[PDB]
Amino acid sequence: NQIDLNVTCRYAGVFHVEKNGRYSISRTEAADLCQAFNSTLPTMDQMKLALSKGFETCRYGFIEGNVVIPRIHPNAICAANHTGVYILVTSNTSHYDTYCFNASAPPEEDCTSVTDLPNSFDGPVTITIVNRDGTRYSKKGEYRTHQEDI
Ligand SMILES: COC(=O)CCN1CCc2cccc(N)c2C1
Repeated sequence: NQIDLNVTCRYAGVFHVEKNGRYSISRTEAADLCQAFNSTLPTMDQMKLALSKGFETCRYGFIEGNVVIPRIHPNAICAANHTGVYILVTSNTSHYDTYCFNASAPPEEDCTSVTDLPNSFDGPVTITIVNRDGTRYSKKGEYRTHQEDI
């Protein structure tokens, strides 16, 4: 009963989270996951500011209202070579990564590790935060509030 959460640097408070390193988060689970980080789904405006500070990924993830990929550099295999906040238009499927927004983070790039999941609740799951530099933090808990997600 274990979940890995792979997290990025924060850019103007915005970061990316993947669950178990594969697209596997629903819209409801995404909201709950950000809540566990004392964060919210980003607005489009928040994501655009993050992009302007250096944020890009090669992964679809939820924001408020849409599923997006922030892109700075054109890459043929990431968002069909687009730059900017690329919006997913057409998909059959419902499970992606998520973005989250923490208002208390620094205003620009923060590439320090994440060392806490401050708002997880009591539960039986071993939840491990995995940073890109390999640094890990684990705790026993839960964050999913919808049964359909469990
Ligand atoms: C930003 O989305 C990605 O970089 C997907 C690739 N995964 C690769 C695996 C991994 C492991 C720990 C932390 C992070 N951020 C990642 C990112």
